[PDB]
Amino acid sequence: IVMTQTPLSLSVTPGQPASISCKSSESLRQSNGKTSLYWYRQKPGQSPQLLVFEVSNRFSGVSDRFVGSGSGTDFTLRISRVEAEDVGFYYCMQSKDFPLTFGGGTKVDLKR
Amino acid sequence: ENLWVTVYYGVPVWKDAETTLFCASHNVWATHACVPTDPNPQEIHLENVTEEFNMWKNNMVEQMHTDIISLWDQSLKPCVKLTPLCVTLQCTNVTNNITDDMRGELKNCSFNMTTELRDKKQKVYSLFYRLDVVQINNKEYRLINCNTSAITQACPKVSFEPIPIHYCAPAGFAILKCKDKKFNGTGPCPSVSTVQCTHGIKPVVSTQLLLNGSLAEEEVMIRSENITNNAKNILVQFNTPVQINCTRPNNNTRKSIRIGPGQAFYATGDIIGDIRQAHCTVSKATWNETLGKVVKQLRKHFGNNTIIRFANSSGGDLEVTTHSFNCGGEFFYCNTSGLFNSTWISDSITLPCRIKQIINMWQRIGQAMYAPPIQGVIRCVSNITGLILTRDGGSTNSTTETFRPGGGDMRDNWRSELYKYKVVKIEPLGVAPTRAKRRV
Amino acid sequence: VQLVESGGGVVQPGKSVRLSCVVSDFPFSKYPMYWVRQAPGKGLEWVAAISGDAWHVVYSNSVQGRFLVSRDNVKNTLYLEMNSLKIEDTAVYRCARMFQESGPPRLDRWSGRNYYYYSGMDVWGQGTTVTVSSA
Amino acid sequence: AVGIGAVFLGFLGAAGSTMGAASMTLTVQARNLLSGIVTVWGIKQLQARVLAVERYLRDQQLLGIWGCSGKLICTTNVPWNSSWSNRNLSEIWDNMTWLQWDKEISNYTQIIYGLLEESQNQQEKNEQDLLALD
Amino acid sequence: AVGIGAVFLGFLGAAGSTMGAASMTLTVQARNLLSGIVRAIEAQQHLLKLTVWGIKQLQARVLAVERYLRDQQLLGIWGCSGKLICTTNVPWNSSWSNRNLSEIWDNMTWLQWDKEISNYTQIIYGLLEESQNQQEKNEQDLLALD
Amino acid sequence: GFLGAAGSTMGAASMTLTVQARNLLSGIVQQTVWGIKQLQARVLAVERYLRDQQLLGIWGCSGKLICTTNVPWNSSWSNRNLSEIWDNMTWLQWDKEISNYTQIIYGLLEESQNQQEKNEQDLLALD
Ligand SMILES: *[C@@H]1O[C@H](CO[C@@H]2O[C@@H](C)[C@@H](O)[C@@H](O)[C@@H]2O)[C@@H](O[C@@H]2O[C@H](CO)[C@@H](O[C@@H]3O[C@H](CO[C@H]4O[C@H](CO)[C@@H](O)[C@H](O)[C@@H]4O[C@@H]4O[C@H](CO)[C@@H](O)[C@H](O)[C@H]4NC(C)=O)[C@@H](O)[C@H](O[C@H]4O[C@H](CO)[C@@H](O[C@@H]5O[C@H](CO)[C@@H](O)[C@H](O)[C@H]5NC(C)=O)[C@H](O)[C@@H]4O[C@@H]4O[C@H](CO)[C@@H](O[C@@H]5O[C@H](CO)[C@H](O)[C@H](O)[C@H]5O)[C@H](O)[C@H]4NC(C)=O)[C@@H]3O)[C@H](O)[C@H]2NC(C)=O)[C@H](O)[C@H]1NC(C)=O
Ligand SMILES: *[C@@H]1O[C@H](CO[C@@H]2O[C@@H](C)[C@@H](O)[C@@H](O)[C@@H]2O)[C@@H](O[C@@H]2O[C@H](CO)[C@@H](O[C@@H]3O[C@H](CO[C@H]4O[C@H](CO[C@@H]5O[C@H](CO)[C@@H](O[C@@H]6O[C@H](CO)[C@H](O)[C@H](O)[C@H]6O)[C@H](O)[C@H]5NC(C)=O)[C@@H](O)[C@H](O)[C@@H]4O[C@@H]4O[C@H](CO)[C@@H](O[C@@H]5O[C@H](CO)[C@H](O)[C@H](O)[C@H]5O)[C@H](O)[C@H]4NC(C)=O)[C@@H](O)[C@H](O[C@H]4O[C@H](CO)[C@@H](O)[C@H](O)[C@@H]4O)[C@@H]3O)[C@H](O)[C@H]2NC(C)=O)[C@H](O)[C@H]1NC(C)=O
Ligand SMILES: *[C@@H]1O[C@H](CO)[C@@H](O[C@@H]2O[C@H](CO)[C@@H](O[C@@H]3O[C@H](CO[C@H]4O[C@H](CO)[C@@H](O)[C@H](O)[C@@H]4O)[C@@H](O)[C@H](O[C@H]4O[C@H](CO)[C@@H](O)[C@H](O)[C@@H]4O[C@H]4O[C@H](CO)[C@@H](O)[C@H](O)[C@@H]4O)[C@@H]3O)[C@H](O)[C@H]2NC(C)=O)[C@H](O)[C@H]1NC(C)=O
Ligand SMILES: *[C@@H]1O[C@H](CO)[C@@H](O[C@@H]2O[C@H](CO)[C@@H](O[C@@H]3O[C@H](CO)[C@@H](O)[C@H](O)[C@@H]3O)[C@H](O)[C@H]2NC(C)=O)[C@H](O)[C@H]1NC(C)=O
Ligand SMILES: *[C@@H]1O[C@H](CO)[C@@H](O[C@@H]2O[C@H](CO)[C@@H](O)[C@H](O)[C@H]2NC(C)=O)[C@H](O)[C@H]1NC(C)=O
Ligand SMILES: *[C@@H]1O[C@H](CO)[C@@H](O[C@@H]2O[C@H](CO)[C@@H](O)[C@H](O)[C@H]2NC(C)=O)[C@H](O)[C@H]1NC(C)=O
Ligand SMILES: *[C@@H]1O[C@H](CO)[C@@H](O[C@@H]2O[C@H](CO)[C@@H](O)[C@H](O)[C@H]2NC(C)=O)[C@H](O)[C@H]1NC(C)=O
Ligand SMILES: *[C@@H]1O[C@H](CO)[C@@H](O[C@@H]2O[C@H](CO)[C@@H](O)[C@H](O)[C@H]2NC(C)=O)[C@H](O)[C@H]1NC(C)=O
Ligand SMILES: *[C@@H]1O[C@H](CO)[C@@H](O[C@@H]2O[C@H](CO)[C@@H](O)[C@H](O)[C@H]2NC(C)=O)[C@H](O)[C@H]1NC(C)=O
Ligand SMILES: *[C@@H]1O[C@H](CO)[C@@H](O)[C@H](O)[C@H]1NC(C)=O
Ligand SMILES: *[C@@H]1O[C@H](CO)[C@@H](O)[C@H](O)[C@H]1NC(C)=O
Ligand SMILES: *[C@@H]1O[C@H](CO)[C@@H](O)[C@H](O)[C@H]1NC(C)=O
Ligand SMILES: *[C@@H]1O[C@H](CO)[C@@H](O)[C@H](O)[C@H]1NC(C)=O
Ligand SMILES: *[C@@H]1O[C@H](CO)[C@@H](O)[C@H](O)[C@H]1NC(C)=O
Ligand SMILES: *[C@@H]1O[C@H](CO)[C@@H](O)[C@H](O)[C@H]1NC(C)=O
Ligand SMILES: *[C@@H]1O[C@H](CO)[C@@H](O)[C@H](O)[C@H]1NC(C)=O
Ligand SMILES: *[C@@H]1O[C@H](CO)[C@@H](O)[C@H](O)[C@H]1NC(C)=O
Ligand SMILES: *[C@@H]1O[C@H](CO)[C@@H](O)[C@H](O)[C@H]1NC(C)=O
Ligand SMILES: *[C@@H]1O[C@H](CO)[C@@H](O)[C@H](O)[C@H]1NC(C)=O
Repeated sequence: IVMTQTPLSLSVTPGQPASISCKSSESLRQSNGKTSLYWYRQKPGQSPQLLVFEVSNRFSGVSDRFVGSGSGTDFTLRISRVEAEDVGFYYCMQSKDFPLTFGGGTKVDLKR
Repeated sequence: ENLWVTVYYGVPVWKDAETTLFCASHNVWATHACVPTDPNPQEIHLENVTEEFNMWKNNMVEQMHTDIISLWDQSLKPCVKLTPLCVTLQCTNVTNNITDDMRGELKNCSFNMTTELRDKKQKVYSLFYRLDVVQINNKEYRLINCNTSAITQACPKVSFEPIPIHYCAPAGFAILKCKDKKFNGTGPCPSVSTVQCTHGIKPVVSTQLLLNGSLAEEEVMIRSENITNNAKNILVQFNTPVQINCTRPNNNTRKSIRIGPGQAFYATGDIIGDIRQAHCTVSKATWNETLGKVVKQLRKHFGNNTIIRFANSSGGDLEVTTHSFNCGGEFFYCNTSGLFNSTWISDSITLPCRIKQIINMWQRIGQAMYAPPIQGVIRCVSNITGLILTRDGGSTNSTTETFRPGGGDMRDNWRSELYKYKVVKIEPLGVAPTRAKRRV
Repeated sequence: VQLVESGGGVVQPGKSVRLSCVVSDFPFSKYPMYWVRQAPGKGLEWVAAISGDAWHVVYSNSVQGRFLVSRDNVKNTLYLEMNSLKIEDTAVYRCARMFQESGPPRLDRWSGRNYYYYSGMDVWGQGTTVTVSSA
Repeated sequence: AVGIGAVFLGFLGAAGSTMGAASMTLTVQARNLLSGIVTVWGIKQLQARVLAVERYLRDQQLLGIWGCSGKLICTTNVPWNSSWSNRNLSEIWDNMTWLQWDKEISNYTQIIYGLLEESQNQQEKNEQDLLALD
Repeated sequence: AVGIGAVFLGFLGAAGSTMGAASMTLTVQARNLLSGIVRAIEAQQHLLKLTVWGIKQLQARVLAVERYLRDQQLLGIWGCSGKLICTTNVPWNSSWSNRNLSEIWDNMTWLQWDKEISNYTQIIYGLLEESQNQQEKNEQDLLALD
Repeated sequence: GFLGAAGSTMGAASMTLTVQARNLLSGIVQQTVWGIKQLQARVLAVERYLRDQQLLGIWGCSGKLICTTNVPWNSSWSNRNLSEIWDNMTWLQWDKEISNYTQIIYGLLEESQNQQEKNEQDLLALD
């Protein structure tokens, strides 16, 4: 099962809302009653850190700018109040079936 | 020979019966709420089992036919009866920026009709197809079903996009499945496995081809009842699917007019720009390779050096002539004389299509449905899996086999998916002799 | 929580090693563990995953016929082995943990078949890298 | 995100095995007789559930009238009549499946039922009250 | 060309007979509480979905099942389940009759006996329930000293 | 009493369950739109009672209400000591401490029922 990021990358500016999609290739409505889409971000030279699980459910100990969205057709993200700490790579990840697959890459920076 | 008898329990014994099905998993195909479940029914494979099957005997096809007719009847109840439409139509032709091949289809007609007030009338005009209106005796023509059964409307909140359906079995019963990938419709199967529910089944309606269907495991196979008979339809099942575009290039509008207390009607507005012709487009060489594989399998049962040819449709009714399908929630009838033109010895293709509004049924003259004109532009991509063939006779020294289209009833279409399954009643009880004896 | 990824190095093709991964600060008998992979200048890649009670194991599409992974519940210590290496198998090898606590297995009363349940991750450690080289 | 860990027998897996060996999987069927739930559609749901109830009660009644109720397999005191088959005790238990034996004896069912009912009534219950008094 | 042959006891074959002899056709008599039509009913079992008439047939079948459950459950309350007959430990009250057994077991039938004893009913049910309770579990708890 | 032993310890309410058993030996004794619901209610009641009687009748425990069997209790399901269970725990807490391993316990009872009790009985019948 494959999965694509949409779009590739973007340079952003403060005082602006954000939205980053990740197009599915199937619909992953679990028999438990939800869909297995997780996000987690890394920073350069560092380890990844978990963004959002349960499609739309912010991880524990995370600022309120991070929530989730979308259903089994396709998915998005939701970030307000763009800050320089929110740069790096953002990956979407399948956790339904073996083998797993990953989002490609989202380069995020400021604007010059 | 002092022998007595035991009475066992739960021995694995089969019988056969007919029973009632069981569903599993705003639209009126299934429900919003059929049965919620653990939707992974695990296949269980057997050992040392050979079981006779049969085809064209399936109770399940008849249950599916009755269930789909019942749900389709369940849909059309609460909607609006269209009785004030059988009136006289003063008409005129369409002119503005038209392709000359589309001359004759559309007509601008007007009439009188009452509003929700029972005391006045109005002036209502719309646009109709040529294939839906008929002359009475300027162009005073009447509506095609006003000689016969009444006319109804469909409620606009209901789409027609099909959803897969899993059949399951009630307890005390079981379903079997043939694992042999080379099973012509009748005869025995040497590899049997059981499931508690079946795979997804899309109830898709078409006349001549098959759309969105299943593939075959290996190759192209050929199914029919009595191939020595010429009065049997023949089932075709491909190995590799073929893409097809079909779309409506025109760009549509729709009004909305009150006719009665709590009753309103959906009339057609106008069109921006040109007046074009809907059509379909396929590949070419894959069609040639497909028919090559077809005649390769065909020479395995007829005369190999007998000439293999294709004819056109032999005429008859408009229904089995064209190719019905339901892309975009609308019904298209395609002039398909081009695809069946070839002889055989031992990239783009254009096919124009037509649309109707008043749509009979499976085979009933007791109803009439009037779908509303869908605003906008409609595109549709689908696969192609199967075909339906007939054959003449007159065995005059084994020459010139020519085939034609066919596909009358939908039971063949629902044997196309259900060519494997069989229902078994379970007998738990049973006895056998022994050497033991009950003791006081 | 404590989770290290030891075991860097450099080898020629055709070798056999042993890898370690030290855990702390969770009841180790309950959780599943994964093995992810990050090529240099690239994205991520999944490799392998061991069950919670250390009885079920799955691999990626590549190394089915190469690898071996095993769990020590007593020492709370993961052991990985990678055999018959290739130079193009150079990447970042990390030892990370599933978020969600799994539970006991389920036994259906329909032909038994004990089933397991997995989900994605929350915590990544620092990492390590063995570059399979030639000279 | 699942795995498979098969331990026990299949539902009707032993059907292609021999009778004296396939006699040891009799539990699974009676384990799986009254489950599956574990407008028109609910109508036929209730229809199916009622049919299952009726067949299970029918077979438990046939168990209960005989003196082989509650428990599994048992004995009796009806000696075998050789007018039905005449095998020599190895060809059945080691060389025959169940569908074969069912097609061999599917004409003599009701007589065997009636004679078991006869010996269950007679000399078992009036005889009991004979033994219940000096 | 249908010819008939040998015979058996049959349904209701002893309703006008001596009770001491008619006591042995209980099997065939008691089989047909859930049947009597033991024949292609299944088609009308299937297609009667959109009417009240199959609903009433459903009423009838469920009611018959419940009547069988009421009888078997009430026997199951007593310690005589899974049997045809059982003796017990309630002494008979000779207020109810003083006929000798030689008239009942030889020159009396079942419907006669029904019309005789038809008022002593619930007293007998209560006494049987009492002896199936008193010392059937209490002294059995005292018989559970191992 | 009708569910009278609620707020008690399992070892505390370990003697007077027979009065509960006789009092739970009732329910059908002492007898349009709504009738559809009534029918469905009767169906549910019949199905639950038959479920319980089937699961009793498969095992060797279908006579008395307490019984013994031939399964050694595996220490993988729980690990608590005996007096710790019988004097410091209710029923609901024990329920939530066991309600994942239940099906395996059922299957082990089933196999212990089939094996070494009926075919073994069949070999014991031959003299
Ligand atoms: C049985 O079984 C079951 C299951 O099963 C079922 O059933 C059956 C019948 C069958 O059917 C099957 O199939 C089914 O499924 C089981 O269950 C289980 O349980 C468990 C418990 O144990 C669980 O787990 C958990 O999880 C969680 C999550 O999840 C949750 O949540 C969510 C949301 O909310 C949801 O959704 C879910 O669902 C859940 O919930 C829940 O669920 C349940 C189920 O049903 C229910 O019941 C309930 O109710 C619910 N609830 C709610 C509320 O909702 C997770 O998260 C967790 O984890 C956590 O926690 C733990 C505990 O605490 C921890 O650990 C800890 O740690 C620490 C550190 O330091 C230490 O100190 C301590 O000691 C420890 N403890 C212990 C005990 O160990 C962990 O770790 C965690 O924690 C966390 O961590 C993190 C990391 O990261 C952190 O974070 C952080 O933070 C910071 C600040 O904040 C910063 O920010 C950073 O950055 C970050 O990172 C945090 O903090 C922490 N926390 C705190 C608080 O702190 C748990 O684990 C599961 O889930 C279940 N399952 C399922 C499936 O679900 C059972 O068990 C069995 N058995 C019996 C007997 O019963
Ligand atoms: C109580 O209880 C308990 C519990 O139980 C549990 O739980 C419950 C709840 C339920 O669930 C149940 O079910 C469970 O079970 C119990 O316990 C139990 O027990 C039993 C007995 O008793 C057991 O059984 C057993 O099993 C086993 C298994 O095994 C496995 O493995 C093997 C191998 O091994 C390996 O080796 C290697 C080499 O050495 C290693 O490595 C190493 O390691 C070290 C340390 O660790 C280090 O680290 C280094 O570095 C490295 O290198 C490893 O580790 C190991 N592993 C282990 C685990 O051990 C083999 O051989 C086998 O075969 C097995 O295998 C497996 O298998 C599976 C199945 O098949 C598989 O899976 C798969 O998967 C895929 C994917 O998906 C697919 O699916 C397929 O299909 C499948 O198949 C996997 O993969 C595999 N793996 C591997 C790794 O391989 C066995 O073995 C055993 O047996 C033995 O013994 C016998 C005797 O006779 C012999 O014969 C044989 O031969 C052998 O030897 C047994 O059977 C179980 O397990 C348990 N459990 C657990 C969990 O554990 C108890 O018991 C109770 N109690 C009483 C009293 O009973
Ligand atoms: C064989 O199998 C294939 C595979 O499924 C199947 O193809 C699918 O056919 C359906 C039917 O046409 C297609 O579904 C339609 O798609 C269009 C296109 O929109 C999509 O793409 C655009 C791209 O810009 C996206 O922006 C958009 O979000 C969609 O993803 C839709 O317009 C259709 O939606 C209308 O119909 C629905 C059903 O009623 C409505 O709920 C929906 O709201 C839309 O109706 C609305 O129309 C007006 C405009 O808004 C409005 O005024 C109305 O009030 C009404 O609300 C529909 O989703 C699907 O894309 C096809 N998939 C592929 C892969 O081709 C074949 O049809 C099938 N074979 C046969 C014979 O059926
Ligand atoms: C569309 O359907 C028609 C219906 O048969 C297919 O046949 C074509 O019909 C036209 C008539 O509109 C033929 O043109 C002329 O017909 C008269 C009388 O039929 C006759 O003198 C000649 O045949 C003349 O050409 C046309 O020839 C005929 N073509 C064929 C191949 O039969 C038509 O083929 C269908 N088109 C498509 C693209 O499916
Ligand atoms: C619609 O209603 C009009 C109104 O009466 C009718 O047409 C009339 O027909 C009579 C008889 O020929 C003429 O004298 C009137 O001049 C017509 N009036 C109009 C406005 O056309 C008739 O019932 C309907 N006419 C049409 C065209 O549908
Ligand atoms: C009702 O009227 C329609 C016409 O509006 C009839 O259709 C006839 O169809 C045949 C073909 O079978 C044509 O040859 C005739 O020319 C048509 N009639 C006319 C007047 O054009 C239809 O048969 C009629 N049905 C009934 C039951 O009366
Ligand atoms: C032809 O199609 C276009 C788009 O497919 C329609 O354009 C819309 O026009 C309305 C009003 O004219 C606007 O409110 C929409 O925003 C337009 N949509 C887009 C995507 O541009 C146009 O109306 C269609 N024409 C007809 C006759 O149906
Ligand atoms: C199928 O193709 C044939 C042959 O192309 C068409 O036959 C026409 O039949 C009419 C009346 O018999 C003749 O006047 C025409 O000359 C024939 N056509 C040609 C090209 O000779 C037939 O109409 C086609 N049918 C369909 C439904 O397309
Ligand atoms: C048989 O039944 C009768 C009636 O139920 C019992 O007669 C009662 O006896 C008690 C004392 O034994 C008196 O107090 C009652 O007044 C009597 N009833 C009537 C209506 O007068 C009789 O005791 C019972 N015999 C046995 C042995 O149980
Ligand atoms: C499939 O067709 C062949 C040829 O007509 C014939 O044997 C029979 O109809 C089917 N095959 C079998 C093995 O029954
Ligand atoms: C059907 O098959 C039989 C046997 O091959 C053949 O004799 C007969 O002609 C066939 N056709 C019919 C009945 O139309
Ligand atoms: C159908 O049309 C769409 C849009 O032009 C195109 O992407 C697709 O490839 C077409 N398919 C075929 C078979 O021409
Ligand atoms: C037809 O010819 C092919 C090869 O030319 C041969 O294999 C096949 O058996 C022949 N079939 C018939 C029916 O003549
Ligand atoms: C039909 O076939 C004939 C000869 O086989 C050819 O002349 C004609 O062009 C063909 N028509 C189409 C639409 O392919
Ligand atoms: C059964 O007995 C007969 C004679 O009693 C003998 O001829 C035959 O071989 C025996 N068969 C077996 C299978 O023991
Ligand atoms: C009454 O029935 C018994 C047996 O059922 C029979 O012996 C007797 O002759 C019958 N009475 C008459 C008057 O026939
Ligand atoms: C019962 O028999 C005895 C012994 O002849 C006799 O004294 C008594 O009167 C009889 N009683 C009845 C009710 O027949
Ligand atoms: C019943 O029969 C016996 C013996 O023939 C006789 O003594 C007795 O009086 C009869 N009963 C009646 C009420 O006549
Ligand atoms: C037995 O229970 C006591 C407390 O009741 C506990 O201290 C002890 O560890 C337990 N021993 C075992 C072997 O479970």
